[PDB]
Amino acid sequence: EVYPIDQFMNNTEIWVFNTTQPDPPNCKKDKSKSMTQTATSFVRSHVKNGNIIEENLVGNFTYFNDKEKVYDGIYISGESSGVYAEHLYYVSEDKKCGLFQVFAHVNDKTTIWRDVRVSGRPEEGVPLELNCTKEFDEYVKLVNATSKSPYTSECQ
Amino acid sequence: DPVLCFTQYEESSGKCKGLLGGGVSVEDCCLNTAFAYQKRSGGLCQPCRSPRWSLWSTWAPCSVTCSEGSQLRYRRCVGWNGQCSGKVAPGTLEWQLQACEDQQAC
Amino acid sequence: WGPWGPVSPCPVTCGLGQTMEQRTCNCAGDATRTHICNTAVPCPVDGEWDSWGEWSPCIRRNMKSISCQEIPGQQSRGRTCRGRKFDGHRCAGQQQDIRHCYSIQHCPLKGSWSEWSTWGLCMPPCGPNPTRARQRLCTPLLPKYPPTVSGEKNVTFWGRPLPRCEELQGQKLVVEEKRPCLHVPACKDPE
Ligand SMILES: *[C@@H]1O[C@@H](C)[C@@H](O)[C@@H](O[C@@H]2O[C@H](CO)[C@@H](O)[C@H](O)[C@H]2O)[C@@H]1O
Ligand SMILES: *[C@H]1O[C@H](CO)[C@@H](O)[C@H](O)[C@@H]1O
Ligand SMILES: *[C@H]1O[C@H](CO)[C@@H](O)[C@H](O)[C@@H]1O
Ligand SMILES: *[C@H]1O[C@H](CO)[C@@H](O)[C@H](O)[C@@H]1O
Ligand SMILES: *[C@H]1O[C@H](CO)[C@@H](O)[C@H](O)[C@@H]1O
Ligand SMILES: *[C@H]1O[C@H](CO)[C@@H](O)[C@H](O)[C@@H]1O
Ligand SMILES: *[C@H]1O[C@H](CO)[C@@H](O)[C@H](O)[C@@H]1O
Ligand SMILES: *[C@H]1O[C@H](CO)[C@@H](O)[C@H](O)[C@@H]1O
Ligand SMILES: *[C@H]1O[C@H](CO)[C@@H](O)[C@H](O)[C@@H]1O
Ligand SMILES: *[C@H]1O[C@H](CO)[C@@H](O)[C@H](O)[C@@H]1O
Repeated sequence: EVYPIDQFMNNTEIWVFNTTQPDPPNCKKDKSKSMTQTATSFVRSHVKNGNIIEENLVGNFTYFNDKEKVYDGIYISGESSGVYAEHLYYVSEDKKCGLFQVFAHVNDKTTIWRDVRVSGRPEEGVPLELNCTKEFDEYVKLVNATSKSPYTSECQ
Repeated sequence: DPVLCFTQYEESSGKCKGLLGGGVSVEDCCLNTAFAYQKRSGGLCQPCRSPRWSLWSTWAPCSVTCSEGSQLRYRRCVGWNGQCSGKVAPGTLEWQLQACEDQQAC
Repeated sequence: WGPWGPVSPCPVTCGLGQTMEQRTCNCAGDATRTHICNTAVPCPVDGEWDSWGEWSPCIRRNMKSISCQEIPGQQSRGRTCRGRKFDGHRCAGQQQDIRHCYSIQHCPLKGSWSEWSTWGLCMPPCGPNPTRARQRLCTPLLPKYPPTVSGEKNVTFWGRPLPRCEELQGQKLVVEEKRPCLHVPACKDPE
């Protein structure tokens, strides 16, 4: 099945809680500003040397699924980390946990990683749905990837 | 309309063999799926087994003096009581046309 | 000529057969006269395998998504015993076909332009001014995955990726050349 990326991203803040991106910057998050019928305009934020960097991006909705009835991905042009595509492949029952395939290409190297993203400020003593985190842990074990959390409670 | 009923069909260059005779309906002839029939005394023999495409013929020679030419090849829907691939009726041919060069194409 | 003797019992138990009668000189012409006999009973018809058809999607039990990753899943395809009738034989062999796969289904990849394919067939055959085509295709850079064994078993790439290459002559996926087929013979039906 295919969960709608246009529904998941129509929320105020989406935080990256866990990722296999090599050496990710701290406090990676997306803040929706205005979604259209075929694309969403949003602000991608992250911390570098204590400085908040903001990219104003447009993600054009597309389909990675076979039925081509529910949007589940976005193409992004000019993202500063080279991310050109994102594919939403799982959303939790409480709709607070989402699993992403991220495709990036920067100077003749195209790479892939995965994210766990939360549709709101994560909580301290409330873990995400066990199926959501378990599929990601199984991916990490099956690929011999190193996982890191970009999120901290001090993120603005 | 009575047909000619044969006991054998020859999978290669499809031809009827082992004539029983000529006063029978197709239904009775093809009660035995190993059998084959003919419309009238010397035309196309259709086997009674379910329709399926025949093997492509060998490539016919290609019309050239010395240059590049072209050549044809064919196959036929052969059988009875049904249809071959692509909702096609028994007897219908399919053709393929290939470019050809006999010599160095002088 | 004596009288025609009786017709022998039909020698087949289904479909048509040939029964003869004989005569004795008690004489020019036929001592024997054959006839077709109808049993009116249909013979058995053995079933025959259909074609395999398309592969099911590449999936791993208890993994929602494998695409674009070096994670074997597995796939199956089926075929149906068709036409078995009036007590004919059932089909022999495996009904289901199974294999291990890597999913590159809908994975956007960097591409490079392939070399030219060979010229296709002349289309339409027998039609007016038949022309043939060849194409240059945007091929994604295929990953170097190991064909090892998840037991020693094969793992096949499966799925249609979305390759990204620089545009060549105004096209992003397929560049096509046509060329007439020349000196076309005519399709004389052999009957
Ligand atoms: C007599 O009873 C019939 C029901 C059939 O089972 C006969 O066998 C059939 O004999 C013909 C040969 O004329 C074959 O074409 C069939 O394949 C075979 O099943 C049986 O002799
Ligand atoms: C024609 O095409 C190929 C041989 O060229 C085979 O699959 C088969 O002979 C078919 O009838
Ligand atoms: C036609 O094409 C070639 C002959 O050059 C062979 O593969 C075969 O004879 C086919 O029928
Ligand atoms: C055979 O043909 C008929 C019987 O059907 C008769 O004219 C005669 O018995 C002949 O021998
Ligand atoms: C036998 O066949 C017929 C008789 O019915 C005649 O042509 C002739 O008597 C021959 O001996
Ligand atoms: C199934 O297996 C292959 C197709 O991949 C062929 O030999 C044939 O189509 C068969 O039905
Ligand atoms: C599935 O596997 C490949 C496609 O990747 C083909 O051999 C065929 O389509 C089969 O059904
Ligand atoms: C397209 O494919 C590659 C670039 O992706 C190059 O070989 C060349 O630019 C070609 O036109
Ligand atoms: C196709 O055309 C010619 C050779 O046929 C070359 O320029 C090159 O191989 C291209 O792929
Ligand atoms: C197209 O033209 C020649 C002659 O037919 C072929 O041999 C070759 O495959 C090329 O692609």
